[PDB]
Amino acid sequence: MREIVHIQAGQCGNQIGAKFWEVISDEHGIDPTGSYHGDSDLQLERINVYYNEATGNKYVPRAILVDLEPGTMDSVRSGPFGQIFRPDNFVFGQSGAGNNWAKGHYTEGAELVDSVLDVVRKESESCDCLQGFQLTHSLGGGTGSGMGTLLISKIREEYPDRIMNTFSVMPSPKVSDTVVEPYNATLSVHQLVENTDETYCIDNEALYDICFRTLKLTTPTYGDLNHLVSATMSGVTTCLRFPGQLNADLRKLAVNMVPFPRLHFFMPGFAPLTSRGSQQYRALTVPELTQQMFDSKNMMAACDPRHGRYLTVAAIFRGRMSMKEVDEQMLNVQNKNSSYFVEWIPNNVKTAVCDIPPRGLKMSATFIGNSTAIQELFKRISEQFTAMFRRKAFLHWYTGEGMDEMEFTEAESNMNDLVSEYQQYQDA
Amino acid sequence: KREHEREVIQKAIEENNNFIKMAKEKLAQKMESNKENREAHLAAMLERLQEKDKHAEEVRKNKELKE
Ligand SMILES: Nc1nc2c(ncn2[C@@H]2O[C@H](COP(=O)(O)OP(=O)(O)O)[C@@H](O)[C@H]2O)c(=O)[nH]1
Ligand SMILES: [Mg+2]
Repeated sequence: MREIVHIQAGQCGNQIGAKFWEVISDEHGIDPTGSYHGDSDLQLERINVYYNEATGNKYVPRAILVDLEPGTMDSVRSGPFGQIFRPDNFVFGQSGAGNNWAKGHYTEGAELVDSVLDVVRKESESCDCLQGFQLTHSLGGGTGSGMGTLLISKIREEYPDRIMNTFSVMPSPKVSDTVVEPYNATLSVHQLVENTDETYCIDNEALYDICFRTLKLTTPTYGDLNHLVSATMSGVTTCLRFPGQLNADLRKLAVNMVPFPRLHFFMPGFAPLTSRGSQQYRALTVPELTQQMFDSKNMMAACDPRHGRYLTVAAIFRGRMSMKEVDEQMLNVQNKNSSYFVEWIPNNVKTAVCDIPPRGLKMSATFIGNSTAIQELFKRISEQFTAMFRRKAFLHWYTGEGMDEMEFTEAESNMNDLVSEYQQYQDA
Repeated sequence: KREHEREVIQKAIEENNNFIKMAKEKLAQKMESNKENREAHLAAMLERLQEKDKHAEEVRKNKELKE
């Protein structure tokens, strides 16, 4: 277990995907042409997790870029790190998916999926020992959502003993493209519950509110939202990418974070919260990091941690700091809040440290929580689904592609089951 | 699941084809029924005028058969 294969689908998927590669390439010393120009050995020791080595001697992301429309991917190609991607790994159709999960999953996506799997296969064949896959996508559109979940199901069929991991962007009325987002998200959640091992719930509601309430940006763009996403994504993958005292992979993450196979939707958090441009000079103390990383206002999923309990938590501290003081503060916050951590999983809070801080910071903390409070996210989507679905509003966009209302009823029931399955462990 | 996926796309094709088919036939029945109706309207008009030519033959007969 060395190689991860990365897939990015649709507009959101490709935009957050491109930003992730910009950030991690910078962290690993890699420049737009693929050349290493860094000064630490820690940068290269585990670089094979994400990068292929061409005889070059160039580093090529193990990344496949997928869309049903060309626009966003042309934008990736002419973007900052655009030239670094293997040009054969751009797989795109022409028609788009019209924010329609049925188009992505059943009609338009079906037409393109085999050629994506061909590219997946070529990368997988070149792997010493493939860990599994990470997908970036949103759940509210058509391609990332319908076609992304189609890909996952086809990847699982061909590689049933590999790990599937997603970064899944949840829609919010606060940052909304179409009214059909809750339909697309519910259909997609149904898929994620069955076919991923671990999913980071990146909630556009939370990203918006952080940008507005905390970063004091009166009118957040997608760019501002994505600044938070890429910082979080860098953070959560630190222990996959860098050598440390705990050497992690996608399977060990899943084993230790997921006590029941359906409850695999993580609430990520980050501290210190910053924006692009105006950044703080004031350094953070270990007690301040720890306090901030656990604050509701630092979570990337709009749920109140106090309305539930943590099943498991992984925490990663980056920068030169006292590991002794880290351990003390982490233990302090558990011992002073222990009603919020289930008592039937001993040692359910795990901390790891990496010396390399992210760009522009002296120290940072990244949070990965499996909390029963995530049920709030799913309940919110469920309410929005039902508000339309009770009158069958907007359904003709889906029945026109050959779907039946039964399939909506089934995906709704499965998502409601998930919610009450969370409620079950919040009491005991 | 692959079976279901096949059935969805096939349902989509079928409903689309049915729509095209129903549209083609409804239009053919309307254009035929219309052509017939218009023809019958004109045929009736011509028959009325034919009776006027027949009645005028009777009038010119009636004048001569006064002698
Ligand atoms: N955070 C974030 N959300 C996005 C971005 N682009 C689109 N979205 C969200 O993604 C959803 C629409 O899906 P999108 O990826 O545009 O459609 P697709 O290309 O058919 O997959 C909506 O919920 C949008 O708010 C982005 O760059 N960042
Ligand atoms: Mg879009």
